[PDB]
Amino acid sequence: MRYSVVRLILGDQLNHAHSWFSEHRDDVLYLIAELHQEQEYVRHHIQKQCAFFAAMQAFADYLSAEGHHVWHLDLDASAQYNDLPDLIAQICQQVQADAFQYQRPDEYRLLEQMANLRLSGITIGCVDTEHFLLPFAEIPEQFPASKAVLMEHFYRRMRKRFGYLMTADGKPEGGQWNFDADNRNKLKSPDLLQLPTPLCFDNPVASIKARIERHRIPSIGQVGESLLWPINRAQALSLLAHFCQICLPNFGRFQDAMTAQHPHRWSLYHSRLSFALNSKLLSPREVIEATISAYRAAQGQISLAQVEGFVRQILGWREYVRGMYWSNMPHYQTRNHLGAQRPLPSYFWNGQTKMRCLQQAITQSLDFGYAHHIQRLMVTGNFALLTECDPDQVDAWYLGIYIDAIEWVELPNTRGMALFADGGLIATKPYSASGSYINKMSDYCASCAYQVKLKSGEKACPLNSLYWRFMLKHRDRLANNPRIGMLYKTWDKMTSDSQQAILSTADAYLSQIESL
Ligand SMILES: Cc1cc2nc3c(=O)[nH]c(=O)nc-3n(C[C@H](O)[C@H](O)[C@H](O)COP(=O)(O)OP(=O)(O)OC[C@H]3O[C@@H](n4cnc5c(N)ncnc54)[C@H](O)[C@@H]3O)c2cc1C
Ligand SMILES: Cc1nc2c(=O)[nH]c(=O)nc-2n(C[C@H](O)[C@H](O)[C@H](O)CO)c1C
Ligand code: SF4
Ligand SMILES: [Cl-]
Ligand code: NA
Ligand code: NA
Ligand code: NA
Ligand code: NA
Ligand code: NA
Ligand code: NA
Repeated sequence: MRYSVVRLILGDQLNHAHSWFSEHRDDVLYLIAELHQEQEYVRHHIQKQCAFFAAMQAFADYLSAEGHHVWHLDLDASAQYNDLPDLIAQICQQVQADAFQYQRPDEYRLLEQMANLRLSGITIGCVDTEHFLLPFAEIPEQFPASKAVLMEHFYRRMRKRFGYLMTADGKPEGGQWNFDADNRNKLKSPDLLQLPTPLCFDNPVASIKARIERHRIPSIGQVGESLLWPINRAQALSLLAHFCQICLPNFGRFQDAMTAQHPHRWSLYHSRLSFALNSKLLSPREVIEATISAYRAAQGQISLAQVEGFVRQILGWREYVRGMYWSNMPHYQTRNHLGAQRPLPSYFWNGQTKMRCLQQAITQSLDFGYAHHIQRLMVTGNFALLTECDPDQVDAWYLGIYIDAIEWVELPNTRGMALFADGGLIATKPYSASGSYINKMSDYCASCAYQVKLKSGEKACPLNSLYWRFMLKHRDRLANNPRIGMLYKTWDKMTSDSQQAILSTADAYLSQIESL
C-alpha cells in the first residue's frame, strides 16, 4: 500500500535527462525489468542481451543514487509474472497505485501492447521518450502514408529547422547540401597502418550470461567474459569523445571502406554510437552538437565532408527511417515488392562461406554484434537482395544479430533500403552491385577463393552473375529510371554467348547457394 504512481522504463528508454526525473517524488515508483517476452519476439545476440541488461541495471543505479524510488527486476524476479502486462498490473495492485504511466515504445508491437493495457481503478498515461529530434506528433504531416518521401528533401528541411551546418543567411555550409561524393575512398596500405585502436570497455558479464542461461533464453552469436560496448552514460560519453578526437577527421573519407587485413577492421573510423543512441543513453542532439563543436575547434583538421557525412546519418537517415516506420506500420512489415521467398542460407548463422566479403561481415556480426553500414547494405544486404531471400527471414537475422537493432530502425533499412521490398519507398532504387563494387571499396577480393575479374564459369565471383540475373529479371521495373538504363547498355553490348554464360552461372550458384 505504498505508491500513488507507478512509472515503467523500458530497456531502450535510458534517457537520464527525461523530465520525469526533474523532480523528486516519494509517491512515484519507477520499474525497470528484464523481460522474457522481450527475448521471445526475435532471437537476440547474446551481446545485445548483455548490453541491455547491464545498461538497465546501471540506469537503475543512477536513478537510485539521484534519490528516485526504483525497482529493477531481473529475470529471476520477473519470471513470477506471465508477461509485461501482468507484471504491471500485479505491482500496481501491490503498491495500491492510482496511476500508471509509461514512455511511448519504439516498436509497433510494444506500443500496441501498452496501448491496450487496462488496469482496474488506475489511470494510464503515455508520455514521449524526449529523445528524437522530430516530435512524434509531426510524423503524419512530414510522412504521408504510402508516400515515397525523399530522404534528401527531409534532411534539408531538418538542416534548416535545427540550424546545423547552415550559414547566417540560410544556405548549406560549404556550398552544397550533401558531401557524400567526397566520402568514397578505399583504405590503401598506408591508411591501414594508421588505423586507430577502437575504444573498448571492460564490462564483466559472466553473471548476466549465467542468468540468461538459467532461464533457457535463446541467443545467437558469441561473447567472452567481458563486453566491450558502453553500458552506461559515462561510457557512452567516453565513446563519443573518442570518436570526436580520434575518428571524426576520417569518418567521411573512409565511410564506405572495408578491409579483411587489419585487426581493427571491425570498427575503422565509425563511431559505434548506435546502441548508445538507440537505448537513449545519448541523444541525437548532443551527439550532433558534440561533433560539430569538435569540427569547429579542429581548425581545418576535420573537413566539412567528415562532419556533414556524420550529421546526415543522424539528422537525416535516422530521423527519416523512424518517420517512415511509424507512418507506414503495420502494413510496411508485409511488403514484398519483388516476391522474394528464398530461405536465408545457413552460413548466415556461422560464417562458413567461401565468399570472403560475406565471411568477413557475417563473422564480425557473430563475434561483435556489429557490422558497419556498408557491410549491412552492400555485403549482406546486397547478397540477400540478389539471391531473393525471404524478407521475413532477413529481418529476423538483422533485428536479432545487431546490438543496435530495434524494429523502427532495422525494418526500413533492411526491408526497404537493402531488399527493395517496399519498391523504393525508403530509398528509391535498388542497392544492387556486382563484385566490381566490393573490389573498388575493399581488399576482400584479394583474399578470396573466387575471382572478381570473372563474370561466368568456374571460380567467378558469384556477385558478378547474380547481379546481372537480378537486374535483367527486373529490367521493366527499373529501366524507367534513366541513369540505370545506362547499365543495361553494358549488358546489351555483350554477345549472346557471354550473356548466356553469365545467366547460366547465376542459376548454378543459386542452385548451390548453400555451398558458396
Ligand atoms: C540492412 C540495414 C540494417 C540496419 N539496421 C540498423 C539497426 O537495426 N539499427 C541502427 O541503429 N541502424 C541500422 N542500420 C543503419 C546503420 O548501418 C547503423 O546505424 C550503423 O552501422 C551503426 O554503426 P555506427 O554507430 O558505427 O554508425 P556510424 O557510421 O558512426 O554513423 C553514425 C550514426 O548514424 C546513424 N545511422 C547511420 N546510418 C543510418 C541509417 N541508415 N539509419 C539510421 N541511422 C543511421 C546511427 O545513429 C549511427 O550511430 C541498418 C542499415 C542497413 C543497411
Ligand atoms: C534484449 C532486450 N531486452 C529487454 C528487456 O529485457 N526489457 C526491456 O524493457 N527492454 C528490453 N529490450 C528493449 C525492448 O525489447 C524493445 O526493443 C524496446 O523497448 C522497443 O522500444 C531489449 C532489446
Ligand atoms: S571476389 Fe566476389 S565473393 Fe570474393 S570477396 Fe570479392 S566480391 Fe566477395
Ligand atoms: Cl597501397
Ligand atoms: Na511470454
Ligand atoms: Na533508492
Ligand atoms: Na595500393
Ligand atoms: Na547510412
Ligand atoms: Na513486426
Ligand atoms: Na536516397
